[PDB]
Amino acid sequence: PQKQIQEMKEAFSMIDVDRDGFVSKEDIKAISEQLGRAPDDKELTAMLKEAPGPLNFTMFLSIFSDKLSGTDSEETIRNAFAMFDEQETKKLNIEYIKDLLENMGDNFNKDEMRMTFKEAPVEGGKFDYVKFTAMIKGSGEE
Amino acid sequence: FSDPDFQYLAVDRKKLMKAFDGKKNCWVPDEKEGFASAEIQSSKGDEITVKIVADSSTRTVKKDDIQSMNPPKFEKLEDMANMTYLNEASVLYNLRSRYTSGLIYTYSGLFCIAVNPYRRLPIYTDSVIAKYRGKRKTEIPPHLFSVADNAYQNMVTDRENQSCLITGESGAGKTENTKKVIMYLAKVACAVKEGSLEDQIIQANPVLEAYGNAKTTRNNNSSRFGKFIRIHFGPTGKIAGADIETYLLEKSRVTYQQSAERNYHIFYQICSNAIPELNDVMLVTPDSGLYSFINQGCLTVDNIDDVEEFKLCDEAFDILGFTKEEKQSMFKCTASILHMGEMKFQAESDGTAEAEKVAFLCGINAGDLLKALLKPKVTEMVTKGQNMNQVVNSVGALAKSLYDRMFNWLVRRVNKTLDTKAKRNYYIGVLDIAGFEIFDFNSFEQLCINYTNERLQQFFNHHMFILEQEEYKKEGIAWEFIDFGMDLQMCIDLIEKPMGILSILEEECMFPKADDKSFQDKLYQNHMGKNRMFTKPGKRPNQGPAHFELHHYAGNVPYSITGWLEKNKDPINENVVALLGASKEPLVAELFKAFQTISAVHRESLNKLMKNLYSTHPHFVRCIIPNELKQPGLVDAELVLHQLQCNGVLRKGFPSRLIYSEFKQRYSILAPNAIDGKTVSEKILAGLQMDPAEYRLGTTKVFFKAGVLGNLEEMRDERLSKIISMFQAHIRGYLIRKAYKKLQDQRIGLSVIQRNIRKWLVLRNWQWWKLYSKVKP
Amino acid sequence: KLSQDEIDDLKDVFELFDFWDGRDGAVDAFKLGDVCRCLGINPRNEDVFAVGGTHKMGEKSLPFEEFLPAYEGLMDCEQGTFADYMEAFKTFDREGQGFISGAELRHVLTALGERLSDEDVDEIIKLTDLQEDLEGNVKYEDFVKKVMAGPYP
Ligand SMILES: Nc1ncnc2c1ncn2[C@@H]1O[C@H](COP(=O)(O)OP(=O)(O)O)[C@@H](O)[C@H]1O
Ligand SMILES: *[C@H](C[C@H](O)Nc1ccc(N2C(=O)C[C@@H](*)C2=O)cc1)C(=O)O
Ligand SMILES: [Ca+2]
Ligand SMILES: [Mg+2]
Ligand SMILES: [Mg+2]
Repeated sequence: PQKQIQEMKEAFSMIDVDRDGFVSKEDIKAISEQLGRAPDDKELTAMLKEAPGPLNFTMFLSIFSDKLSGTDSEETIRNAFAMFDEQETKKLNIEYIKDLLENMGDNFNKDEMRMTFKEAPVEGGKFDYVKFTAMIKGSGEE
Repeated sequence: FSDPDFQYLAVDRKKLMKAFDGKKNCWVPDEKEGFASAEIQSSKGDEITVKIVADSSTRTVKKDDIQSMNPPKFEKLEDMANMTYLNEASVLYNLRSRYTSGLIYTYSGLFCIAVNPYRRLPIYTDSVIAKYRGKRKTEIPPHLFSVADNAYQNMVTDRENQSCLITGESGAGKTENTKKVIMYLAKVACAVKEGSLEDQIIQANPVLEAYGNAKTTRNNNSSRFGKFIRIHFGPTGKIAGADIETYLLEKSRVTYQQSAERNYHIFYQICSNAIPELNDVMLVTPDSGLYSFINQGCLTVDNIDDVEEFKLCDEAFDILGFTKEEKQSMFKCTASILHMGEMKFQAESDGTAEAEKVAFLCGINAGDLLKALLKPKVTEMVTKGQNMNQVVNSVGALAKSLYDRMFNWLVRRVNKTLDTKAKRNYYIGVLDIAGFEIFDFNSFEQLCINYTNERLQQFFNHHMFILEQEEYKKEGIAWEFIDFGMDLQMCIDLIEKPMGILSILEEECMFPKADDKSFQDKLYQNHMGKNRMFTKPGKRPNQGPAHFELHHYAGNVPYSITGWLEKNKDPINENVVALLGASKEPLVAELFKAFQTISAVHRESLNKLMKNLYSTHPHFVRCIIPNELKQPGLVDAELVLHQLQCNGVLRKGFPSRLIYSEFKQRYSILAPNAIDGKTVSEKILAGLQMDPAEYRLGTTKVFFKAGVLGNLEEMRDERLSKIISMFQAHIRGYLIRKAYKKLQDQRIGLSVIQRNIRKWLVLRNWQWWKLYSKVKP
Repeated sequence: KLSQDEIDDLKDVFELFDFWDGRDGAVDAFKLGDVCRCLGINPRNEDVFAVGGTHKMGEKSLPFEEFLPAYEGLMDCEQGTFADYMEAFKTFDREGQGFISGAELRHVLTALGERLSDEDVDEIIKLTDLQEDLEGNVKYEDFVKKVMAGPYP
């Protein structure tokens, strides 16, 4: 990931309000308390303990990278779906994947199944995994 | 063959007989024509779909009910034993084919079928006879004639006795071709008022037939009795003499007729007025429909002239040696019955005006008679009283007995006129007797006719098991696990041996109780529950009441013992007997001269008959009735088939066979490791672990013993269906394998898409990520 | 008896059919047999149910250790040999030339023995690429070779 870093940095700053070159405990409870519903205390505290030393930018992209280390690509994914599109229609009639995901593979649990379709792109019964993937991993917006 | 009148008489193939493939050509069942020729169109298991060749229509038919058709190579054959297929459908064919062309004979193998013409045919003429004389059954077309020759031929050169038993249904042809066989055998072996022995033998039919034959719906000239004429030949193969032997006259008809039937022909002709110069000799008034005893049913059989058949009758007497005396006597006694019938009478004598005619005819007195018929006698010796019935049926019995006692005189008398003592060496005795009849209601009348046949059905079977042994050795097998026949003696013993119902109804008639449970029980307590054949009645169509039930060869029959004692002895007023016994008439007196129940008399009549037949080399002629309507050249689909199933169509508990070829083409799927006609089959069994006694491997076919075959069929069907399953699991397992790599890849697919999403969620739930996004501008 | 690897081929496979209804360490009894075909067998339905098969998906679940024995079971059972099949089909070939009409074949497979959904038949007829002629008959010999031939020749 080269030019995603252009953003992290962007975020780092707009985040590092006091801009104490480091993201502080008060650095979050701020920028957050600025936009949406800010986290609690231990909430914050657990966010920092997630990083070895003070929060310089490096230590920042570091905690993020690990968090994206084992994701397959938009191909290994968008095609992992299409294996079930037999017809090459760019869609899995909903109920099919709904059942594929839940009562097969390693069975998807209830709430696990609920959040995954909360906003998933569904139409005339069909399901555009093509989009749902370009959403799950990557492309189109920001 | 060249040809004078072999024409519409024998084969006829240059002026008639001039596309076949046994794979689509076959016979299917037809409710109308019995069977029908058709072509096979499609297959679907037990649903072979075909087009009816004829009307070119379409229907489905079980692969089984279909029957192989014979190639046109065997049309109108003359020895259906040769046809490729001697099955039930094809036999109906080859006979109807011939029948419509007027050949009326056929040798399905060692038999001589004969569909009835119901039309006069020109094939018994002297010319035709001589064209048949001395000839081997093969150099000449089928025809009753040569059936008789081969007998004489064998009689002469094989020095033995020959018997031609003609058996069919009623109105088929029996009491017809029986005559031709005498008349022929006499055209060929001649020897040289009273006429010629030849003439007599022959002429002795219109008489016996005159008294013993009558109209039956089934047949105008039904023979109410059995007959067995022998014909002996001198040391030069010439007719040395003949002797008749009638069995079981139908006494009961003399006084009763079901509607649509007549009394014994004579009666009707006696009132024909053929010989007017006799009306007054018998006191008869030329009117049939006037005497209660003969006019109950129909009074005339279409195409049977009485006046003539009367004159011809009389003539016959002249030739048998009868005198004017004897002759006229016959008539008189016969005439009398008409009147015995008119004697009118609770009440006693109503007039005596007619009872007198009877008084005069039998040459005794009006008084004595008319008297004894109401106040007769008997260790104590008394006088008894008889009422309105104790007298009418007493008359009924009088007549019947007379007519009976008379008939026997007629035979006996005839056997005298041909008793010439020329030296006798072998004989050719034709036998014309009825057959196993099983009416809705059956009595002692029927138990007889049938019992008689039971013994005859053992003669045929004895003789058939004989050729059996002759098929068992040519295609060389000794296969003696004989064990059989018992079931036929079973009913036979239960019917004639000492302890059987046949000596009971005979000693239980000596015992002076003579009441119907005194017998309808004696049996029970002696055979009820103590037999396989004897059993309590069953439970069907429109049958009357029946007491014990017999297991006859043809099958189980219900019998009613009601009034058997009487039907068995002769319940005439012993009073009148002696009144008659002492008479001024040479006949009546003779007729009542100085054991014998109807059956210890049959016991011998029959024990005798057999002993004769079993001294002969038999010849069978199977007469078949074509239709009810009686028009010539027509075929009642079913009717025929029916008959063809009860004689010789080819059985009773013998081992079945199959050309080694067809055994392969049918039961190979049973023992599957093979790839030579006969060795293929030769293997299967061995591997099929076949018990070696269940079969023998003669050279043309394989002989199996019971359902060993059926066990195969059963095994086959079980197997055929397992393979089918096997081939299906193969289709089944093939698929599961085709769809196995998509099965594996997808598992990779549904792993990429769970894990990922099951991460992409965790990430949307990561405090940091949340933040990051809120900040995402 | 089986070889380790044979048990390995069962080990491999089993761990797929378990997966499909849920990795839970067991396999739906219904699929127990359907799983043996993935090992080059063709145990008739009567056989599979004879060892523990099931007719409806979701009645009994079977773990490996249990499975294996059930398999050795479905092995000793009879497999069809070309001849058998031929000598069976032959019992439907009247002309003798050896052609079994189309519809009949469909019949046999979908009417006799343990039957087939029209599908499979319609499928197995595509896969093996069976072809009826102008009159409408297929040589059973050719078809029988393919079914035994396997999907991957
Ligand atoms: N060969 C034949 N030629 C002409 N008519 C025949 C022939 N055979 C039978 N019939 C006809 O059928 C009737 C019944 O025949 P018959 O021989 O008396 O039968 P059965 O003795 O078998 O009870 C005859 O009266 C006759 O009309
Ligand atoms: C014809 C009856 C009929 O056609 N059916 C049978 C006749 C005879 C037999 N027998 C035997 O006679 C010997 C063994 C046996 O089974 C079976 C059926 C008729 O009405 O005369
Ligand atoms: Ca599972
Ligand atoms: Mg700061
Ligand atoms: Mg007759």
